[PDB]
Amino acid sequence: KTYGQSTYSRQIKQVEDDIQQLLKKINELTGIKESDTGLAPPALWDLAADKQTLQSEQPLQVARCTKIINADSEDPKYIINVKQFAKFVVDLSDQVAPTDIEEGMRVGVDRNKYQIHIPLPPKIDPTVTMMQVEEKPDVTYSDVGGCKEQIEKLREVVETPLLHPERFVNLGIEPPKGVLLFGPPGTGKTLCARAVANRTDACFIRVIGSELVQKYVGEGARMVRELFEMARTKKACLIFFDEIDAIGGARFDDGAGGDNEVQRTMLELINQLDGFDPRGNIKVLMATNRPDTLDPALMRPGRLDRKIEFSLPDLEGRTHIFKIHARSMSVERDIRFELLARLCPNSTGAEIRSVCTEAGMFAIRARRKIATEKDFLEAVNKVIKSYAKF
Amino acid sequence: ASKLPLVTPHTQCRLKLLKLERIKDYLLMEEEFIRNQEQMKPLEEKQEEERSKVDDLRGTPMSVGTLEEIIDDNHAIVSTSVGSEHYVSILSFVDKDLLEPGCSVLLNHKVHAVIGVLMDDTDPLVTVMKVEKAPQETYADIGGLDNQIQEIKESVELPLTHPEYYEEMGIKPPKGVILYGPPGTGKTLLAKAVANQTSATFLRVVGSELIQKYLGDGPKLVRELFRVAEEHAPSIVFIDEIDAIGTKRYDSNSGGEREIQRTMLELLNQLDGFDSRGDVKVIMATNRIETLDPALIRPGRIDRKIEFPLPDEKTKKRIFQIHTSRMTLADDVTLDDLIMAKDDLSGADIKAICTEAGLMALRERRMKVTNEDFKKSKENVLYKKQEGTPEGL
Amino acid sequence: KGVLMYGPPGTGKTLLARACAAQTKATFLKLAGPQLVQMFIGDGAKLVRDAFALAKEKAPSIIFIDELDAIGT
Amino acid sequence: SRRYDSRTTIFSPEGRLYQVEYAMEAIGHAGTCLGILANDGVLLAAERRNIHKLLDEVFFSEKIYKLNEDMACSVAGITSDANVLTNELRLIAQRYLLQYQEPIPCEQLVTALCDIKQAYTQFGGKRPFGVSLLYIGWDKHYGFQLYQSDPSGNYGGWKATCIGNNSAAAVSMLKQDYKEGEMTLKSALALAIKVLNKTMDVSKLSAEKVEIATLTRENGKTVIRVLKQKEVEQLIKKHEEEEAKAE
Amino acid sequence: LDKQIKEIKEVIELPVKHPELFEALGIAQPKGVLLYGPPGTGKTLLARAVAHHTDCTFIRVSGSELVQKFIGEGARMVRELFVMAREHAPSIIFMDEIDSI
Amino acid sequence: GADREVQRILLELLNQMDGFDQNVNVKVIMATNRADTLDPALLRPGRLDRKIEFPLPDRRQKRLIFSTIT
Ligand SMILES: Nc1ncnc2c1ncn2[C@@H]1O[C@H](COP(=O)(O)OP(=O)(O)OP(=O)(O)O)[C@@H](O)[C@H]1O
Ligand SMILES: Nc1ncnc2c1ncn2[C@@H]1O[C@H](COP(=O)(O)OP(=O)(O)OP(=O)(O)O)[C@@H](O)[C@H]1O
Ligand SMILES: Nc1ncnc2c1ncn2[C@@H]1O[C@H](COP(=O)(O)OP(=O)(O)OP(=O)(O)O)[C@@H](O)[C@H]1O
Ligand SMILES: [Mg+2]
Ligand SMILES: [Mg+2]
Repeated sequence: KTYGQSTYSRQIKQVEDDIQQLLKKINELTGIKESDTGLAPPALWDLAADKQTLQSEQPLQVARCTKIINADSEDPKYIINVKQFAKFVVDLSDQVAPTDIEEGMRVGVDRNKYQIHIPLPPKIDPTVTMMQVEEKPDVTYSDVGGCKEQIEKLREVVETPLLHPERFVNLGIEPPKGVLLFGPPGTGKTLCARAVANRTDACFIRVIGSELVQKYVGEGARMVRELFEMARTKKACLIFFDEIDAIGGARFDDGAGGDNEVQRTMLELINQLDGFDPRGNIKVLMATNRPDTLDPALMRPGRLDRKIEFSLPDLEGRTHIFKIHARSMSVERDIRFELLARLCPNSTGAEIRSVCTEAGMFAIRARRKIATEKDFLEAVNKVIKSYAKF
Repeated sequence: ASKLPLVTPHTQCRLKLLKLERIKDYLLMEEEFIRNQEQMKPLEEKQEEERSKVDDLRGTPMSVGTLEEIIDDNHAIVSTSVGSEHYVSILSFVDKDLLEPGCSVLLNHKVHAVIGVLMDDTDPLVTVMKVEKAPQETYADIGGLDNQIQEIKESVELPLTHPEYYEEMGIKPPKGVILYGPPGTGKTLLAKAVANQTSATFLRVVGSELIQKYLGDGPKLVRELFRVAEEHAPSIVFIDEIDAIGTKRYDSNSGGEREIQRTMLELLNQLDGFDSRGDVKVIMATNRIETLDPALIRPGRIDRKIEFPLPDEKTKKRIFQIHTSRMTLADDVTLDDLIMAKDDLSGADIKAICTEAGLMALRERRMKVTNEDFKKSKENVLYKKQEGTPEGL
Repeated sequence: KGVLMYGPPGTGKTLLARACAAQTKATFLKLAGPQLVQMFIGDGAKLVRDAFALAKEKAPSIIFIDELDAIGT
Repeated sequence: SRRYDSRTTIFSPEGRLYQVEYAMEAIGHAGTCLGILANDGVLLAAERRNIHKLLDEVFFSEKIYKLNEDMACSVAGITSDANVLTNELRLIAQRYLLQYQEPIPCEQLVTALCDIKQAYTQFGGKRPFGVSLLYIGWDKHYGFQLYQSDPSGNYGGWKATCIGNNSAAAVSMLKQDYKEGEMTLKSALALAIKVLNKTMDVSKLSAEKVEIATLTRENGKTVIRVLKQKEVEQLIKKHEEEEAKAE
Repeated sequence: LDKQIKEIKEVIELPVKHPELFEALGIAQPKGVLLYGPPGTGKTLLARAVAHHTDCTFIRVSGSELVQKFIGEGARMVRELFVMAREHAPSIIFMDEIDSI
Repeated sequence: GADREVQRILLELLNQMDGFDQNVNVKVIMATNRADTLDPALLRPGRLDRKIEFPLPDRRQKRLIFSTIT
């Protein structure tokens, strides 16, 4: 056997093993043989063997998707274009009211007289619907420390104006609508963005700059245009471009053509942001390690109105970060976290989290279950000093 | 099988024992009652004939369409093969866990209502990147590292073996390990070993294999590579010869280097970005590391960084006896005489010496390999050094 | 025939055109250089030709091609 | 102007002078050169590259150069930089002679030239000289001598060397078949013929695709000579005969 | 072709004529060879010479030809080629234009 | 796809050319301004077996063509 992990190890192992056996036994005693035809658990062929399927197949006919192209005369008469089938001039069934149908919206029509019965949501590139956040992160504004003025500005530009419009509307200030976050790698940009996404109360979209380069000409611009149309359907949304330097490259066309399609997509984003077509309720963020490369047209107010500098944290912020990350630990009681803050010279958040984890490591390798000071000193050594030359 | 989570301390304890004993006892009551019912009545006939009703509802000429958007409410837009787009009703017997956009759905012929789904191929890229067992050898064939292998084991293997250790204290494992050192020193081999020894799906890629000749293909490749790694449970990725893709990132450059930088940004986001990386680890190798980008090898992206020195005096003996292991040698083999020289030999150099000696032994028909052959082979292999002798010294 | 506005970024270009649309009454059409580039060969030209056709058919009108530098290289 | 500057005299990020490395890379393609110091002579054996039926015969040689009455040198690299360096060497020899009325010792000279070359690769912004030298001579300090130089400015005394094409192979045999202190001039010439026959893999010694030099002391004074056609061909016939008897 | 003939001898006739030396010496038997160079340099002539001298069959295919129309025709051709080479114990395959694939 | 369909036409041409018995008097002649850009699969024996240069005229041909056209 082994050294002995815990007194109950064997007892829990036994209860798990017989749990597995009883689960297998019920599996055999209930059937549930995997079916290659995608068919539900027999206890879930429910309303399915009968009584809803047989009641849904009778009244619910098959409508066919069609894309309205024109709505001529006040009298209902609709030209729809069924995909790869035909193109017709049809009328409205009674269920839909005339106001519901507009030009350009997908509609459903029946298979006999092709009259309109239901609208439908527009078609969005599968690669442009996933950038919605769906499940929001849990990081919050207590997890970001040593950046207090920066977070204040970000919160006053992306967050406060949506929650309390009347403050700004009364005095008559249209709040800035863009932020450029720039600072050394690993200083707190993406984390503050995560926090903003968690706290905010409106649609959030994550776009990577490297996600807008495409093989076929004139696709990236379409992607940007669709993204902004989608974001404009919502009531209010935030878009957070990462590594925007990916496609905001400076314009240097000369001689043989080089990186020109990226330039067209960049111009399309520029025109979407601030341009003839009004930008509705949208707020934009960008993060870059290298803000200089961004072109003169993007970095201009009206598109990126604010510029927040993230600098390496000061000593107070250093200890604060140490303490935030050393929270869910099984750690000793008294650690002079000021000592640890001093002992690491200018170092970023990533340094500090690495310090915490390396201290946990040096605790484990010593077969200890509570982290002490010596663990943290060893951690700081192994992190700062040893990995200096990189 | 969709069992309850104990969510006691999760570490061996009395509460984990009582929440565990309770589920066991309920399963016991259920099993007893079920066995009683089965003895009292088979129900085989009743469970049957439900298949018959289902197959009655789904007519014989079932049609394979292609789902394209689920309205979230037991409805769908299913596209027939030609290209038409219908708006059908999802019935009650389709296992909805298997319904996602792009799935080959099985529709009714007259009514196209969704009545099933089908499996798909498993090789978008899974086959081409997964390496299976390493043909070279297991941890046995590697010697002299000891400390490095220990680091890797703790970084990538130990968090899979016994999560309790890390979990007990509230610290997550390191994120990624970058293997750096002089060429021919045991990086790729150690990755191969920790691959063939662990229990996850290990994927390997060459950096020059991410340099694509159509725009926006490198970023797609990296995005996919990190896309079929969460589909597959715990997973490991090893991007070898990364130097060819991650470089200092000098801005005064023209050509396809911009695409290189753009794929580097995609990777830099995948490793640590907006979303949570799930359960995956990232190993990397680079013979030349001083030239990587600070944001790629920064702490939260790659916590562990491993140096790989050359064999010094004795690891040379170990490697030599490892590669000479399978060959009949004459009883005059002065191996130390070959090792004692401080010729800065590398591991791959040792393999080259072994193979060349074996090959000339084959050339001369001789049933055994002689020391003179090994020394001649050593001279021949070292002959591939060159350079300007007085210069620089 | 035609008017082109050139000046450094943010020097007041699109705002004047927006104002002209605000005061003028003929049919306005907006656009963007990158909007006429399509993947399919022969689609950008069809876009342009149909746009001029609609402008012509719907009484006198103006077309505003912003970011003309996208296609005029 | 900094835009067009090449920076031919600046360190690389690992402390290696690149222009120097490329200069030494040029030499590895010119004619091979051989050094062999006997106990009673010194000898230079380079390959005659100017192998065309329409070239004319001029001068006492084509690659060997006299520098004093008691010193000669052969060149591998660029021909024009060769001429420049030869002229400066001649000037150095005469300047020493004028100051001291004694022939310039051999390491006196070789280090003067290499100092010029090194200085040239240290500051100035020029390209370095792409030439590597082999020398031969006698002086009352060390007797018969055989030195060598490189674009860097480093030199070295060699009992036997090879600078130029197929240098590795030539030095490999020279290591295998050199008797330190047990070599007559005749044996050294035969060893040269053999090694060169290997190296000049293109055909065999045609007695015309080769150059040989001998420096000896005769009647108390140095005598320098360039082997004629008859003796060279006779030596080659002797070499083939010896190899045939050996097989 | 003395140089290439001797080389191919030493690289193939050994695994076929004398498939013992490798067993004893423990050095794994080479599984194939690659021929490269400009066009028309006797590659097929040497392949045929070795196939005849080694008393083995010379199933031959061209990589260009391998790139046929039917989907999987390359895969099916490879499977058929190897199964037939297995039916003929003594065999040597000569994929001609492997570069094209 | 488009390139796939062109490759399909090309392969169909090769398959039809190879489908002869040397006993049917159906001959094929094709003209190209760039032979080098053709795929080699056409040039292989059994298919197209003659290439006929049509070089720019030399003196004698220039004289003959002048006389015949004047
Ligand atoms: N002020 C901070 N408080 C807490 N954690 C921090 C702080 N700054 C950085 N970190 C840690 O740094 C890790 C690195 O991610 P982060 O979002 O900070 O990177 P970043 O600054 O956006 O970097 P990049 O420039 O590479 O995009 C975060 O997971 C967080 O753990
Ligand atoms: N300590 C060692 N034990 C066993 N084999 C070794 C050792 N060191 C080197 N080798 C040999 O080195 C060969 C080269 O493969 P390896 O995976 O070590 O390369 P690498 O160090 O990753 O090289 P590169 O830097 O070019 O990527 C392996 O086949 C193995 O035989
Ligand atoms: N002379 C001006 N009078 C009034 N507003 C001005 C003037 N110059 C610039 N602006 C302001 O500039 C802001 C942005 O400029 P705008 O986009 O209209 O200019 P542009 O030259 O068309 O820019 P771009 O090159 O980005 O298309 C507008 O909100 C407008 O208020
Ligand atoms: Mg390596
Ligand atoms: Mg504008």
